[PDB]
Amino acid sequence: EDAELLVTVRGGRLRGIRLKTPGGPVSAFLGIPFAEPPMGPRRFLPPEPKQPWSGVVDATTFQSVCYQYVDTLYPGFEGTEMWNPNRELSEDCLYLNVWTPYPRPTSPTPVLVWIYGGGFYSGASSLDVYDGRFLVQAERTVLVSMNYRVGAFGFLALPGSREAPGNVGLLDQRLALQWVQENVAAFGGDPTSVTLFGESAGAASVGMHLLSPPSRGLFHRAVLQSGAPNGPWATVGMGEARRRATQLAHLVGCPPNDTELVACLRTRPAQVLVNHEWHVLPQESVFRFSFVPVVDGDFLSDTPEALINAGDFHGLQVLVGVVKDEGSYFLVYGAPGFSKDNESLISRAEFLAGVRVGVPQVSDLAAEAVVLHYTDWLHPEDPARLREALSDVVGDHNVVCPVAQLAGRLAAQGARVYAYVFEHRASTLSWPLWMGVPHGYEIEFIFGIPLDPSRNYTAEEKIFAQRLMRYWANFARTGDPNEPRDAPQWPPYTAGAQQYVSLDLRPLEVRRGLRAQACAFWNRFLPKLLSA
Amino acid sequence: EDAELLVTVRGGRLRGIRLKTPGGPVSAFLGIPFAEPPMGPRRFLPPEPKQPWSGVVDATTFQSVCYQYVDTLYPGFEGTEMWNPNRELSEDCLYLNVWTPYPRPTSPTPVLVWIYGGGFYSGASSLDVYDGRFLVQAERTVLVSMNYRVGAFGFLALPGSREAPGNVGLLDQRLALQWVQENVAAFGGDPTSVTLFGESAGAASVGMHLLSPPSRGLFHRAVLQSGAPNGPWATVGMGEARRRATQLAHLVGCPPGGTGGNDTELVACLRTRPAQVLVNHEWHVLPQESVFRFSFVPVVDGDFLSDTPEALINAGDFHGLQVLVGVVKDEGSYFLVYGAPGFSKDNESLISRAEFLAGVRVGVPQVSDLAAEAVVLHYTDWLHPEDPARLREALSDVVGDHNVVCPVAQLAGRLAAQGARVYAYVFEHRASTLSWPLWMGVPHGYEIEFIFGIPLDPSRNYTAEEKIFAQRLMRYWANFARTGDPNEPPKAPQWPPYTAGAQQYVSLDLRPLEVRRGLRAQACAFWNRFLPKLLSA
Ligand SMILES: *[C@@H]1O[C@H](CO[C@@H]2O[C@@H](C)[C@@H](O)[C@@H](O)[C@@H]2O)[C@@H](O[C@@H]2O[C@H](CO)[C@@H](O)[C@H](O)[C@H]2NC(C)=O)[C@H](O)[C@H]1NC(C)=O
Ligand SMILES: *[C@@H]1O[C@H](CO[C@@H]2O[C@@H](C)[C@@H](O)[C@@H](O)[C@@H]2O)[C@@H](O[C@@H]2O[C@H](CO)[C@@H](O)[C@H](O)[C@H]2NC(C)=O)[C@H](O)[C@H]1NC(C)=O
Ligand SMILES: Cc1cccc2c3c(ccc12)C1=C(C(=O)C3=O)[C@@H](C)CO1
Ligand SMILES: Cc1cccc2c3c(ccc12)C1=C(C(=O)C3=O)[C@@H](C)CO1
Ligand SMILES: *[C@@H]1O[C@H](CO)[C@@H](O)[C@H](O)[C@H]1NC(C)=O
Repeated sequence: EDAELLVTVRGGRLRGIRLKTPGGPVSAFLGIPFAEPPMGPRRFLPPEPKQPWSGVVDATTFQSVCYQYVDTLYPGFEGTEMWNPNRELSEDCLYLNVWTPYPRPTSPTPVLVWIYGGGFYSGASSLDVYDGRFLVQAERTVLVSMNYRVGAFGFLALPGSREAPGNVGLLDQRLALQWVQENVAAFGGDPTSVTLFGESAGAASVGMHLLSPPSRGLFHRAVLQSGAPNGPWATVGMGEARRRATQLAHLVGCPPNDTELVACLRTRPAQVLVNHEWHVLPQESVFRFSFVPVVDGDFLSDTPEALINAGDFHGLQVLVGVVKDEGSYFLVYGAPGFSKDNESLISRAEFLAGVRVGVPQVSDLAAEAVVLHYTDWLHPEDPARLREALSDVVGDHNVVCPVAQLAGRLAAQGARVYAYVFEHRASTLSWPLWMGVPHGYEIEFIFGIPLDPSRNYTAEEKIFAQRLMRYWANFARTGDPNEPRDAPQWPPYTAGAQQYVSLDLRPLEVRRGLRAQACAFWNRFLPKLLSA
Repeated sequence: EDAELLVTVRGGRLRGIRLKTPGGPVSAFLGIPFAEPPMGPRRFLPPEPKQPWSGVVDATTFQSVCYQYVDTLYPGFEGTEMWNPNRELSEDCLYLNVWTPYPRPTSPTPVLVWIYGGGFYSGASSLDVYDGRFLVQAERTVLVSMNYRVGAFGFLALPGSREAPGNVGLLDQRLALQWVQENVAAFGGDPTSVTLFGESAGAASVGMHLLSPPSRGLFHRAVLQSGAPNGPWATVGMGEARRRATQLAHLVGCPPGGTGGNDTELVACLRTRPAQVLVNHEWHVLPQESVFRFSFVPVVDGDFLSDTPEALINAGDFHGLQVLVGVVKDEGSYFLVYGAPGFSKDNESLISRAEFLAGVRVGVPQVSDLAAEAVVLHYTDWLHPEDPARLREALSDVVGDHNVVCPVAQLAGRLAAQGARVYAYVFEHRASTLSWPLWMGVPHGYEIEFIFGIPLDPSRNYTAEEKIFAQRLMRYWANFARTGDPNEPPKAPQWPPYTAGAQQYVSLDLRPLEVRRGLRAQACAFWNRFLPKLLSA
């Protein structure tokens, strides 16, 4: 028996597993229960803390994926399958994982806490691309990741109701953060040095914890990769959340009053709610998800935009960034003329129809403004430019401009902010060349996946992954990603100078402006238009 | 008596003068009466044709400048005084001018008819910069210019009234064009080949004649320099014109103890005021402090213009028409010193962000806060939002694009798509003699002297290159007048037609023609396609 793999936490005893990496071993505790199973009468309810157990929990393998939609766009294709559930689905899914150096650290080690993305409707901490073994070995941090409920199970809301208050997936995440406060020291982690990091909806989640006082006391620093709590897809108002929940109930034959509606929903098999969840959206769109965090005054006391404007962010350091081509991946899910299997050289008519798919639920006047700004009026009908332009529309509106607005406001209100654009397209990418560096494709580099010999990355890619892991861990340790002067240095982003760095195989290059002209449109003008 | 200097026109006999030009002699008939003097009871009324006379009228010097405002921004300064009246002011001003080769052409010669600009409130055919002698000598065309009423006298309108129906200054121009049809042959001119040209409000006027069927039959080609009839300053609606006329009447005491009332009585009272008294108040009836807005301009009242120029252009079939159109490099700069905060010809006008924002409201007057925010969005560099030189240039672009470039671009694109052959230019040479500061670039009005061949005047101190440049331009303009195509009937760089898709235009400067694409296409998409939709909602 190996004592390094036996840990006692508040609820009881656990047995972990020793993992190999090319750099040496790591200890892992996978599938640690942190809540009571949120099922039966507990579906839609806030998570309850896991009650203490006798005996030893086997923490040697990932637990179930929270019940969710499974993508079917391209069955068996690596680029989509890599995001799909890779363990069995269950509502019994509130488990978390801890990776630590081997042997266990005996002094307090900085903690990275990963929150997966997936539009709040999908994702799992067990995905291969989130394997924490390389970051932990290389950079000697403790890494924690949790599953949280998604889709209707995590975000269905009848606002005001006790039976389905909404935001329970964010409470699962908060409960995991509390568990980290109470137990991470037993693994060698320092609960006073916790850095949250997340991508996409995971990044939106990180932002929401920043903006919610009861979460804010549970961590110290934040990293938001390709996502922000102020993204137009990341929250829904109370009225529309009620509308969607009510429609879902109808679609699944409920009722046979909030209490009655929820009671009926609780009788339905999980897969039945999943089968209808896309259909409660108000229109056909890309980058919109039915069940997302609701602004109801509780978890979020106001919209993230308002909270961001009102906040004093002295004492916060935050690392934020985007990939080179944020919009491209979403276009194959509904923009007319798009496919991963051709060049997607669309026509002007397709472009104009695509603007309403990618900028859903705005007035005709707003759409015309989008078309004005994203048309090259010297080449209004050129298909390659139209393809790139619609990618820009979707990527700017949903990711780049919300991230830029968060970055500028936080910096202006006291935070120290570092910004990047990730510009390396992986040698192993399975999506077509036209998509460039798509959403999600920096993650495997941050997690050091190229170091895995069984995969096919180049030697240059391994060095690049090592560089990125070092920036991320430097940031978690000190609030500053920089290595000692040599360089160039990564300067802080500020509302005026707007400096960020390119992350690519080449050394850091400093640039100015996160699509400043386009983001002035989305961040400054378009809301005034929508308001009048 | 010299037979070359004697001509009989329908009204009677004329005597003209022989003018010397650096290239040789020209015949000039200056100050030919073409209407009855529009004064006393004829003030505000359409022009009446000139009654025939016995004996010989001496057409031997320019007649009076139509009564108008006189600029006082920079007293004595060449750059402003060159546009000010250079003959006595009078309401008795409806005379035109004919220049013809000496000896008179023996076969019918193409005619150019010049219409001056000046915002419909100013201008005169007598200004030195419109001297027709060089063009006639160099290119052997006949040149005609006319005075037309301006300000209140030409454009005060009480729509529906017979006593001040509006647009009478446009009717003055039209009567002159009819005179050309009836009489130009007596001077050796070909009435079947008349090309109108004009700059600024004169260019807007040309376009209004294009769009008004009774004028359209009086000429065959058109040139629009730095102006268009669809310009936002160029026309006013019936209600706003009535409001302006009524407020002007009120400011000078008409009617006594009241506002508005019976139109006959209102106008009768206005007709008793001294001309200068109307002039002293004409700027005060505008709805706000602005630049590039003028109180009394053509009114869209269903008569001269049956619909807005914008709509007439969109609806028109322009097959059979050739047009030449263009802009100078810095259309906006000249207007800024007339009211944009922080601007002066006497410093660098390096304005602050706050002055830029205030200037946007002065330069894009009478739009919603939302429309103004859209302008600020499109004209701010969000990487350099407070940089004074960029702000100075951006406000110049705002004013020039909104008032001149984008209206010309829209007219050019619509006419081309609807049948016309169109040629477009940007004029990019700053005159060696220009007296405005360097920051203003090539300002509004500063191509005219080259088109008229003014650098060929010895008493002026233009360079030899500039004389050669002037000769080139006169050649393009007269080629266009003769053939509907400015290109030379070889190994010379060719000027391609402008079309809605390719949007090709040429750069006019000392260097040879360079072909470029797009008349500020991104900016003009904003002004022409989007901003109107915004204003409607
Ligand atoms: C590029 O492909 C899209 C998507 O099409 C699918 O994938 C192709 C590789 C091929 O297998 C097609 O038959 C598939 O339909 C094409 O857009 C579609 O066009 C078809 C008609 O040809 C229409 O029935 C679908 O509804 C369209 N789908 C969408 C999402 O618009 C597009 O035409 C292709 N571009 C080309 C060929 O230039
Ligand atoms: C640039 O000049 C403008 C215009 O001012 C006039 O011209 C100057 C050259 C000088 O002769 C001034 O005395 C003239 O008033 C300046 O704008 C003005 O500022 C004064 C007070 O400083 C104010 O009373 C006027 O209203 C302003 N005029 C405007 C706003 O049109 C401007 O400040 C000058 N820029 C400098 C000096 O950097
Ligand atoms: C089934 C369905 C309907 C409408 C939109 C969908 C979408 C996805 C998957 C299934 C969808 C989908 C994305 C979308 O933007 C999207 O709109 C990406 C987040 C990848 O999976
Ligand atoms: C007296 C007065 C008030 C308001 C605006 C005026 C303006 C000019 C002259 C006098 C003005 C004036 C121009 C304007 O744009 C302008 O707004 C240019 C056309 C040159 O003369
Ligand atoms: C206006 O007053 C004059 C003054 O006599 C009169 O002749 C005219 O008919 C009046 N018109 C109207 C419409 O009242």
